[PDB]
Amino acid sequence: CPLMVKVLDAVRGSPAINVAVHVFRKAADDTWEPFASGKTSESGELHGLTTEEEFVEGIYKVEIDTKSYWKALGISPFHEHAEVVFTANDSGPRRYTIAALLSPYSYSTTAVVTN
Amino acid sequence: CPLMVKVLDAVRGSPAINVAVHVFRKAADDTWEPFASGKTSESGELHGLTTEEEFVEGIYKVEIDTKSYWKALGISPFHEHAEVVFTANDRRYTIAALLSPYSYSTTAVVTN
Amino acid sequence: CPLMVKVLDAVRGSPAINVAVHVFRKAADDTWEPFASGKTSESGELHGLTTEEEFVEGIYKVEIDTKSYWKALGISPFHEHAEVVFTANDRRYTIAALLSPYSYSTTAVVTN
Amino acid sequence: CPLMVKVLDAVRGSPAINVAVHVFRKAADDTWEPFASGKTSESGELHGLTTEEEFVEGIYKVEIDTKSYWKALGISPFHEHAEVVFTANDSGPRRYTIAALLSPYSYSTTAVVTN
Ligand SMILES: O=C(O)CCON=C1c2ccccc2-c2ccccc21
Ligand SMILES: O=C(O)CCON=C1c2ccccc2-c2ccccc21
Repeated sequence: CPLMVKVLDAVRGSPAINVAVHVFRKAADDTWEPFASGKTSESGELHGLTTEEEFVEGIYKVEIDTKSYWKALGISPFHEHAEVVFTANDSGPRRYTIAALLSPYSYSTTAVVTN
Repeated sequence: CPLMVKVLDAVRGSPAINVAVHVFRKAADDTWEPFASGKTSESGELHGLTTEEEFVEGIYKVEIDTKSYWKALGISPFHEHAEVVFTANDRRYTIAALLSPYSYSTTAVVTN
Repeated sequence: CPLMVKVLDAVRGSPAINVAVHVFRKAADDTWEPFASGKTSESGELHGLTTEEEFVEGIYKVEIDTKSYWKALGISPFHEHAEVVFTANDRRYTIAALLSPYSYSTTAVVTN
Repeated sequence: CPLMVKVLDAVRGSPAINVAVHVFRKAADDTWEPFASGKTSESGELHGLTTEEEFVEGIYKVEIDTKSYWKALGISPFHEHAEVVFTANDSGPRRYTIAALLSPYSYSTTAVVTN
């Protein structure tokens, strides 16, 4: 699995479950084409977005729908979503984990990239 | 000054200086219209982006050119940039970003 | 003002006000001697902890009473406190802390 | 495994490997008794510190030896170590993961607690 997303909730100290994630790839004409989407599981993970074959070099945007997450918990958060944008596979295939840690007015995101 | 940006460098423990920041407002057609831009000062801050008159309710995007920052330091970064997207609803907004090569955090400090 | 503390609340997007902070210096016997303390202001800051004369090289601990902060808000936190331990080596040190109930980050901004 | 530690390196975007971790428990006489120790693996994880039986209620300190980590990489970091202090198991047994994300002048730590 070359692209995985892991999301944690900093208020509850738990996985962030049922978080919607939309992945896009920057096209030849410079716009963002839909690439993959899904929702985090009970462990706050999202696997199976793509395949090695499909996940070619390019600029990708991983959009994490943080607002919908907080709103469903009664919280009115600051951000609309958390967007993570990166060049992938430009030195050959790598495995990427995009981790996000969420609070209503703050988030962090870290990439763990392995070869 | 209704909107301020503060950027920090977590490798060096310092303000991130000369970091380009572009702000956009979302238009009725769902595109991002350029709104404000500048480069962070010696204190890692960018003030004077707007005025209260100009900064009406709406969805804004603040794009922080983190890639160029790291490149200038000779360090290979992960992200193309850091994007911060939020609705301005009617005080003073401080968007802060703490930068590392493969990680960043962003926090909104909203005050009167 | 060689040592400043800044505390932020990541749930509310605000300075963390009235947060008690205790600073200690490590003594020759490896114990922590009380050094400075105060409570954060309305801007989440604590200034005037020391002077340059007093703030000699050595290992310091800054303890931030995060548990009491959350309790006062009716929120159940994880940590007993946030501890920040570092060697002062000879400028101006700003210890910043971003607080959430089950998470915190701390950053040193060291400048001239 | 009721207590696990996971450490990531924010400069390299990788697990933080061979990080020394020392765990202490606050004693009856108010001092910190050694409780467990170990080092993170190639995945940046440390399992097997304790057992359910041994990990009774108490105040614990997880000390992460961040300085030694950075120094071994040629970096002179700000902090001596990252200390995480918490009451454990005071509402019955829980599983705790103490995650730390490291940069030379900054770190964050998050607890994920499951029942
Ligand atoms: O600061 C950020 O955004 C990153 C902070 O996330 N911490 C991460 C974390 C926390 C608890 C349990 C597992 C993981 C994990 C696994 C793989 C990759 C990253 C992380
Ligand atoms: O980790 C994050 O995203 C938050 C970390 O930022 N720390 C902040 C910080 C650090 C040093 C000096 C001044 C400030 C500041 C001012 C206004 C608002 C936020 C912050």
